[PDB]
Amino acid sequence: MSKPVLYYDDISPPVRGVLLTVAALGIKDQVELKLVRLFEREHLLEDFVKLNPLHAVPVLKHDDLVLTDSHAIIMYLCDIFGQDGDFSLKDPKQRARVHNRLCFNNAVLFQRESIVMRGLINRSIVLEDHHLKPVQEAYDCLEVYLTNSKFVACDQLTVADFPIVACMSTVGMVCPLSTSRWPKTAAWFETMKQLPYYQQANQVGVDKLKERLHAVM
Amino acid sequence: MSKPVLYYDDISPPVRGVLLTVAALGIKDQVELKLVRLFEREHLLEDFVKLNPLHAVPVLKHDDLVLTDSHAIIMYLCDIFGQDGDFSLKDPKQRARVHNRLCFNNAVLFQRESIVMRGLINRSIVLEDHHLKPVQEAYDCLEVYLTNSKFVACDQLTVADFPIVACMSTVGMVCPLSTSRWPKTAAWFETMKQLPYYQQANQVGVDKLKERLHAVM
Ligand SMILES: O=c1cc(-c2ccc(O)c(O)c2)oc2cc(O)cc(O)c12
Ligand SMILES: O=c1cc(-c2ccc(O)c(O)c2)oc2cc(O)cc(O)c12
Ligand SMILES: N[C@@H](CCC(=O)N[C@@H](CS)C(=O)NCC(=O)O)C(=O)O
Ligand SMILES: N[C@@H](CCC(=O)N[C@@H](CS)C(=O)NCC(=O)O)C(=O)O
Ligand SMILES: [Ca+2]
Ligand SMILES: [Ca+2]
Ligand SMILES: [Ca+2]
Ligand SMILES: [Ca+2]
Ligand SMILES: [Ca+2]
Ligand SMILES: [Ca+2]
Ligand SMILES: [Ca+2]
Ligand SMILES: [Ca+2]
Repeated sequence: MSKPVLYYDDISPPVRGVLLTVAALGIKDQVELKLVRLFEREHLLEDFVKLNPLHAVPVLKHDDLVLTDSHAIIMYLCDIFGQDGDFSLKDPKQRARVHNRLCFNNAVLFQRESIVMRGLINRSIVLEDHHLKPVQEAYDCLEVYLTNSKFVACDQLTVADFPIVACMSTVGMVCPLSTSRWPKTAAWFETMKQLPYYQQANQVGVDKLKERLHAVM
Repeated sequence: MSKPVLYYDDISPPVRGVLLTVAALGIKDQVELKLVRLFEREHLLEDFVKLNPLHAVPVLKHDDLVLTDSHAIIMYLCDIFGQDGDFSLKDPKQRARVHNRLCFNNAVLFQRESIVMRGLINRSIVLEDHHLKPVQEAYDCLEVYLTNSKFVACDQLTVADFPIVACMSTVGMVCPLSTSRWPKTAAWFETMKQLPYYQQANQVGVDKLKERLHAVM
């Protein structure tokens, strides 16, 4: 009878990875949302900093549990809401396959794209090929993964596809996928855009960020 | 009867997080090691790149499972070797608490310290206060965590303490902990250095890196 509370701003790819997960698990009505707007600096308020000293979104509070990383939020939601469904992580090797690709997103893809995007928002940068090489190297890895399995972690859609597509749909606005160069990734990307919950859970926030990018450029 | 194989170089903090975990779980005799030496560029050999397109250590192979992130390796080893022991992740909230701090290491602490250390090794940088501010901000977060619990994830030692101490003992060589400024973290650090397996699993590799740092400086 205790509902997790997701502190969020959907311009954020980490947040949209969680929103995609919530919709895919069918648990929109079980997870309360609390908006923490980055542009208005609500993530720097004293209450939120006390909740998360990293002053970042997303955060999940569930009773006394406070999770402060989208990838930990996603695996936890899988454990308590998805054990007996298509997204289950009950099997140890399947859990590790999915966790391995969550780590790829958190430590590789998201790190490299947020350097580029944050720099454009804050105006540190104004786009040499040097900036996009790390992103393109991450695309190369993703292309290998999607050559060996149909989705990022295995032949079925898993929660690991959601943080990655949230990032891909963001950095794609400055480093677009070439179908000739990354054909498996381009086809996987088109497939994820056809998921019924993609528009509400990811595209809305992507559109907001695109507007901020066109204002800064 | 199938032994996981850890591809490793102990100069790496991610690798040493795993070596600490292996020793703490008491499974040194169950995990085979295969040396992949970074300085000699063994991580760029065709076989290793095929195994891991990120061309990085550590990698764990267990039958057909290939894990390519230390934090995924650590949780998997917990699942298959530590279910009924002091490091167990069977409980969903405990798993999420531990995973949350693994994410902090992978996405915050390790990211910020590897920028500084890689730059010193490759000679991109030669140490303004600008470089160490992100590390000190990560120390500030760690200090909050260790104010609220005795170890990084809860009041017991968990596998999340190991990747973090591996990083702390590395970046500490250029950004040392002040006991007056981060007292809980300094005391936690001294406590981890007293673990019986710390010298072999972490200090050996730290010493090797210290020598490379003094050669480049
Ligand atoms: O750290 C911030 C990060 C971002 C952000 C937004 C979209 C991305 O795809 C991304 O990788 C980062 O947007 C902000 C917007 C703000 O007003 C203040 C901030 O600190 C941030
Ligand atoms: O990427 C590399 C990273 C490192 C490394 C070593 C110690 C650290 O605490 C760290 O954060 C990174 O050492 C290398 C050493 C090499 O010879 C080649 C490399 O690519 C690397
Ligand atoms: N690894 C974290 C990253 C979270 C993160 O960096 N969020 C950004 C937005 S994309 C944020 O809230 N930044 C605000 C700040 O850094 O002050 C996760 O996946 O949750
Ligand atoms: N998030 C990864 C990071 C692994 C990583 O970056 N390893 C470095 C050494 S610390 C490496 O092997 N770098 C070689 C390269 O990038 O070519 C993990 O935790 O396993
Ligand atoms: Ca409601
Ligand atoms: Ca307003
Ligand atoms: Ca309040
Ligand atoms: Ca208050
Ligand atoms: Ca042996
Ligand atoms: Ca040699
Ligand atoms: Ca071979
Ligand atoms: Ca070969």
